Amino acid sequence: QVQLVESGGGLMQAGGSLRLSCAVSGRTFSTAAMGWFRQAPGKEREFVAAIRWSGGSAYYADSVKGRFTISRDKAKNTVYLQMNSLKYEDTAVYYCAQTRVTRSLLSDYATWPYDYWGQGTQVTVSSK
Amino acid sequence: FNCYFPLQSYGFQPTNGVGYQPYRVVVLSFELLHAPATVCGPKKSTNLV
Amino acid sequence: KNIDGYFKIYSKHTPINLVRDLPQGFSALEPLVDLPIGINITRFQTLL
Repeated sequence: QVQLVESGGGLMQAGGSLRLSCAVSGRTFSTAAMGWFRQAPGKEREFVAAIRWSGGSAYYADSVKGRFTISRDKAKNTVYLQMNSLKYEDTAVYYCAQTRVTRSLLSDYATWPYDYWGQGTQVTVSSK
Repeated sequence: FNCYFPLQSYGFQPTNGVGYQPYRVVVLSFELLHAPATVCGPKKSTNLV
Repeated sequence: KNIDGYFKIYSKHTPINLVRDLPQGFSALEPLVDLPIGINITRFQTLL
């Protein structure tokens, strides 16, 4: 059992920056990898970024690559999403997620069902 | 790319095929060294003639 | 020597009267202790 709490969402102008946090509580020794997903109103959920808990290696979807940085603090039990150069497409509800599952291929974490989800935090990108 | 984690989890669900179900394995290796044999069977000893 | 991971010690003590080098002669070393350490050893040091 773990519970996930997102924070740091809100309004920002296109070309600007935002920092999402997600705090893990419960059986945290069981975290293998963490992910961020997003879902705009009326379109399906979409993988954003994943991080392996040990080694801190990151996988990103093509739409965010070079704009977004996933990172973790093992000590503080928290995953971060540094969103820079915000765009139209970024507007959505963002969910963090945890899996207890070790996958060899980091890319697996794009498609692999996660174990627990946050309630979500809203991001909204203003029109110039 | 071309940089993978060397380990991978087993998918152990109760509904898995017997082939994919978990099996506990203990391997016993017997061996003789430059010492008297200290692991013996229950075989009872007898008087010497 | 370390064989199959198990440390084997062989030792012999002989009375000598020499201050220079190893004496020239023959003496066999009797095994003292076989330890099943399972420890890989590639380096050693002396303690005096």
